[PDB]
Amino acid sequence: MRECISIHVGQAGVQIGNACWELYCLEHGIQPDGQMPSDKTIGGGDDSFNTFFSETGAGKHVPRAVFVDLEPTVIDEVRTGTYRQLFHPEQLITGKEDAANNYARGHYTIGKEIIDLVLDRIRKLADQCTGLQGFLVFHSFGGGTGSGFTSLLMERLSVDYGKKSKLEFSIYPAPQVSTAVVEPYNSILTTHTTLEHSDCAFMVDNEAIYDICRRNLDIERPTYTNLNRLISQIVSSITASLRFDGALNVDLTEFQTNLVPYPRIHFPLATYAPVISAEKAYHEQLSVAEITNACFEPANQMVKCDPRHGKYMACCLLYRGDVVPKDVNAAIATIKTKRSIQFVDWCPTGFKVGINYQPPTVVPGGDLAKVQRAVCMLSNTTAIAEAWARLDHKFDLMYAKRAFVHWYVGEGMEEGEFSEAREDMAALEKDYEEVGVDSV
Amino acid sequence: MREIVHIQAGQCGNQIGAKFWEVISDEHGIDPTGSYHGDSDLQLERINVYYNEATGNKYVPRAILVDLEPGTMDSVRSGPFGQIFRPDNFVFGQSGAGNNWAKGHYTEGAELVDSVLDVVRKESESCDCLQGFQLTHSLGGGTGSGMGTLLISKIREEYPDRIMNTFSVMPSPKVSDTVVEPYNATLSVHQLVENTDETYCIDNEALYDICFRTLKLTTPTYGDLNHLVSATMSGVTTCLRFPGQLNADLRKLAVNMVPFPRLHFFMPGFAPLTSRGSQQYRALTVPELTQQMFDSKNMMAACDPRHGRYLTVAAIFRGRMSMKEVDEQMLNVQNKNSSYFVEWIPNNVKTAVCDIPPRGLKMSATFIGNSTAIQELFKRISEQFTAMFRRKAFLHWYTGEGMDEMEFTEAESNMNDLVSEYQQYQDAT
Amino acid sequence: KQSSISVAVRVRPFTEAESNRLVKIDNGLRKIINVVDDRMLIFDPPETNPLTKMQRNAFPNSFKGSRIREHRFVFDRLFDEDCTQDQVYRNTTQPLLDSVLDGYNATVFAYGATGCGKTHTISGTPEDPGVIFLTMKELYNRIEELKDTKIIDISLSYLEIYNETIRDLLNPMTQCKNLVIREDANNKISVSNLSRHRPNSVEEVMQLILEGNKNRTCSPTEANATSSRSHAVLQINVIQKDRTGDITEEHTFATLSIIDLAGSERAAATKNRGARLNEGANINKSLLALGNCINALCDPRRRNHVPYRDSKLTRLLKFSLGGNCKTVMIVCVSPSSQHYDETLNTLKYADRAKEIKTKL
Ligand SMILES: CC(=O)O[C@H]1C(=O)[C@@]2(C)[C@H]([C@H](OC(=O)c3ccccc3)[C@]3(O)C[C@H](OC(=O)[C@H](O)[C@@H](NC(=O)c4ccccc4)c4ccccc4)C(C)=C1C3(C)C)[C@]1(OC(C)=O)CO[C@@H]1C[C@@H]2O
Ligand SMILES: Nc1nc2c(ncn2[C@@H]2O[C@H](COP(=O)(O)OP(=O)(O)OP(=O)(O)O)[C@@H](O)[C@H]2O)c(=O)[nH]1
Ligand SMILES: Nc1ncnc2c1ncn2[C@@H]1O[C@H](COP(=O)(O)OP(=O)(O)NP(=O)(O)O)[C@@H](O)[C@H]1O
Ligand SMILES: Nc1nc2c(ncn2[C@@H]2O[C@H](COP(=O)(O)OP(=O)(O)O)[C@@H](O)[C@H]2O)c(=O)[nH]1
Ligand SMILES: [Mg+2]
Repeated sequence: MRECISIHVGQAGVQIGNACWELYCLEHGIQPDGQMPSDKTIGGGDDSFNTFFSETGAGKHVPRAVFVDLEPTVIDEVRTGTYRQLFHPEQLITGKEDAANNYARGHYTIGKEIIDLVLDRIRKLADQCTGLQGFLVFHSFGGGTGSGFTSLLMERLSVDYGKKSKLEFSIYPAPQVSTAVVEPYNSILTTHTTLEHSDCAFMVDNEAIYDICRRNLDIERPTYTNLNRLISQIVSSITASLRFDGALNVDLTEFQTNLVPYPRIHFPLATYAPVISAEKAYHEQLSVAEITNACFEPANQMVKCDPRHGKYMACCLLYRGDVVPKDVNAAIATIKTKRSIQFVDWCPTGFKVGINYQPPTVVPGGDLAKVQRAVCMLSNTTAIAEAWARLDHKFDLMYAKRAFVHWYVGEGMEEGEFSEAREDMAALEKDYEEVGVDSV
Repeated sequence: MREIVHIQAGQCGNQIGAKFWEVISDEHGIDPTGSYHGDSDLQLERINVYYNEATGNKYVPRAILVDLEPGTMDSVRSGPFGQIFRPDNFVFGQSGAGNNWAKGHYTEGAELVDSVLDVVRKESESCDCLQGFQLTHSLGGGTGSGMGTLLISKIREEYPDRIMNTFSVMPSPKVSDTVVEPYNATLSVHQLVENTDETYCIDNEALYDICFRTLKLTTPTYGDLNHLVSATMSGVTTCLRFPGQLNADLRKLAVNMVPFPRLHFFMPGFAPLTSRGSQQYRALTVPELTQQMFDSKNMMAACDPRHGRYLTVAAIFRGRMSMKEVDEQMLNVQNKNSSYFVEWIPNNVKTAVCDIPPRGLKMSATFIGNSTAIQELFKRISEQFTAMFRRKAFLHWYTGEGMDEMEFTEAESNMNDLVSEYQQYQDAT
Repeated sequence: KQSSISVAVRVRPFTEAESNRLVKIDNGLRKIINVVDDRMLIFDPPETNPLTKMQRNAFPNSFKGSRIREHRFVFDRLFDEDCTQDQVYRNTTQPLLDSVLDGYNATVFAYGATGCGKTHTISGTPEDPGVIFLTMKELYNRIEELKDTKIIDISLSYLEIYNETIRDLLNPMTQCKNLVIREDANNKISVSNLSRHRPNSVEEVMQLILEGNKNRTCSPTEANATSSRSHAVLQINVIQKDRTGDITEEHTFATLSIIDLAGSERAAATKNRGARLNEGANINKSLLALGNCINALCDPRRRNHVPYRDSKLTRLLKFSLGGNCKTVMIVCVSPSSQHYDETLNTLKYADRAKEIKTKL
């Protein structure tokens, strides 16, 4: 089988998960109460939903998810909402306060009081998986829970599993926009978990999605729901090859093999090209070439970084809908003719391509238009280092005076860690500068 | 689940607390008899934060009313919401403090502190998880400052790892209803700087200015000032009681706003304040609220932020609004007013958003600033304190109750050290 | 003008047990500490013999181990494994005996993690007495030498800081609320209700030290069965006046402070937790405050305001760290890899006093 286990940690993770599971239920015909009408109507027995759901004898489809948060508020919103009957009642909550935006509470003091329960539920889920493919972890770098507890959980999962893949879909701090004063500390301290215990980490910036919503969808006042829906579409694109048929199917192992050249360079950039409102869906052809060109536009990147200031190390184009391979080959040739899109000299091939026959499904009340074609581009490039460097500068401004450090050291974290993480981040930056240099 | 214990001390604290409980009961649908007659299921979802459930589907506030005379207790009991409080929580003596810090801290408050702490202990172990405490009082008086500081010390000893807030009414330079305010204020700030995680400084002068200018009231009374303070108090705790896009409990605000342990004196403010007959002339939107929060006239602490730099700010919004708008408005405030924000903190503004606005507004916002301008308040007290302490003006009333001049010198030194620490992070560096 | 604060780091020698436990791989343990000069230290050097195959990858051909863990620390004073306690005593605490005999204050800090060797240094064995014994012995010898033309008087106190509360060690009965710090107008700090003792020789001083150490607030089940959860401050007040000189109402005063610091703690080691989390939090906060104070004092710029009031320990030593007072800091570190992470933290704590950039 082709199972995947989703782990949503913190407020950002849980809300992205709400969007994700809404989308998956709509894609597979599952209703919020968990019942599939197509089973009783057509007859069933010829459907593939095991990647994200487990079927009981009575016909209820329980998602393979584990929602975790150190405060009850967001999960309590989940258990009173439309999807209260979907999830197993074991949605994990600490019966105490949150991490208060500091890594120490999520890692050392308050996070140790649910880690056993979380690992027990992950055990119970994985034992029901015959063909487990990997973990999909959702969190935020800038949060206390989404840094400390995700670090602790991924340490434990690496100790327990090791061989299984682990994919992060994290919300990285924006250059200018922010919603907390101690984001640089939490995000720097999260470098170890996302560099040593992950296998492919996808980073997303709220400012980039805000600009995408403004420019493309014509939404001057987007809230977090639109961001979560767009991220959900990206995750649906990544995991579509495990659920539907296609001319070229790309599972997680093939994708990682083609995209990760060395064990440490596993921080690609995602891009969903045909983000278009219904009004602009007309007046546009939305051909394969146009969407592939839109992928490489710097304005459409989901991280505030300029790909023109770096060299692409690898690319993976995952197409959905009415796409023929020859159109993709023509588009890739057009991209290779362009000079602004520079590839390293040691990856002459460059492009991994997958094609799927299932077009994207539109959520009612959503912003994206109904499109016959879609593509998700996952690009391993050296420009992403810029997004790190800015963050490091913020850290260097606060740690010089040891501001806000007493909160961290008063919850079981030694001071030297603040330096150590920074050093690790610097080392990572050096690697990203040492791979783009051309061969002698 | 995140229970707060509210303690009222002195006349000012008791009156602010009575108005605050009226406001919170209206917010949660609790009637004066203690029954729930709301219209939405969110009010009862987190009622345990401020209330305990009594048998007949009743809700008793988790409040403790303290004083050294029974007049204010009689006033609160006879008020509209006097019958909602637990009678055992009313703790009072018979001999007052007489506007003396020593009486309410050494002689007449020391006798009553055991009873008050017994009630506090009873109200603490009945909670599934205690978030922290919440004291309302004034520093310019006797029993307020004295018993509040004593209870702060003893609760901090008993519950060292729990949040302790304090909504303390500073004395003002212009408004002065008491002659010995500087001594009491200095002796109380000596205790608050060491045993509190958040101290929300409030001044009667700033509240009167808000009433005269923003609200255009002709004859403001203490009810209106208590109304403003209660609005801020309700706003601070909004994310512990209602859902939102960005949740921020008290500890998160403390972590974001307190760069160093002793810099925890905050200026509060409430955004949508407008005069009746001038509400149809404005569009209640996020930019208007943001412009009103950072205006010098909207602060409740009687300090000019233009005479200093913001170490940190926290904006707690309530209502349906887009996160993009809030993020750009905060970035615009910081970029346009870069001179009033420290350079060695890149983002100075913690942001929280709650999905349920107050009852009659489509949106609202609470401002909590940590700036160096608060320095000025302490400076003013010193300028009075020394002028009274160089000659030992009204000092025998304090030394007669076992105090020494060493305590006065220590308090003055600590307050000047706090002033120096705030002044350190003001100039460009 | 000059650096009154001086940092001394001491490297202990492998114990025969450890020297034969896992160093056999060399013929797993390795000397992560390398000593090059009296002011130079290399942490985690790339001195392993079978190592070329690793930088075959670290260079731009296989990015799996490109991280560089070699650190280069510089300190005012460094003691290798071969140096004995006499050199440490001469080069760290002996000059302070002059200043206290001259009139100025003096301070000694002792820091390290478990197994670092701090006890051997400060306390030592009866055959090999520690630094404290030598200091007090020479102090009393100097007093006997200056018995003519001057009279000296020695007062001893020994307190501990635990959970930001003071606790007399020589008079355990006194309650904490009674012990309060007081700043006189003479720029002197005195703790109320201190049990001051007048020992007559170094034997009595050591006897008082063991009597106090019997009472220290320790707890078991940590890497060491008798780990310390408090900062122990021993104060020796020297008050002297001319014997046959001018009989005037003026006698000169000085203090020698010796502070044994509790080691920093990472809750990750703790599992069951409880009040020990509170103890660790207080210890870590106090160490952070002390580091901030020392760094500000060394820095010419930030010392317009030094955060003395952030902890009781720094508040007590307000007039024992500045320009006039001479401060020394003995930081004992281990070379075994078994204590790798902890040692790094220790090496990072000492470095903060003066961030001497060794890239030059
Ligand atoms: C026509 C209209 O929109 O009515 C408003 C109103 O006119 C204005 C002027 C209200 C009004 O407030 C005042 O007149 C006032 C006077 C002195 C001091 C403080 C307020 C209002 O009374 C106040 C009242 O506010 C509330 O109901 C809030 O929930 C408030 N709670 C209470 O006022 C309250 C007090 C005692 C018992 C029950 C409720 C609150 C505020 C913050 C946090 C929690 C609750 C509102 C909507 C109005 C009136 C009625 C005219 C204002 O009040 C607030 C706190 O928002 C004053 O300026 C604002 C903006 C409003 O436009
Ligand atoms: N894209 C997106 N980002 C979100 C969402 N909710 C929160 N965030 C981001 O999360 C960052 C802060 O981290 P939080 O999610 O609040 O941390 P937390 O998970 O609540 O952990 P605690 O602090 O312990 O409560 C902010 O910068 C937000 O931009 C969301 O719904 N969508
Ligand atoms: N500097 C040193 N010179 C010689 N032997 C040493 C030295 N440091 C430690 N040892 C030896 O190694 C043993 C273990 O170190 P030890 O001095 O007992 O640690 P400790 O000081 O008790 N640890 P801690 O109090 O947490 O700093 C000692 O008992 C000595 O036998
Ligand atoms: N906001 C408000 N302030 C008050 C009130 N009553 C008194 N004050 C202020 O508090 C000061 C008197 O302190 P008070 O609380 O009466 O002293 P206490 O009785 O010993 O606690 C005066 O300077 C007033 O400015 C009130 O009802 N509301
Ligand atoms: Mg949260």
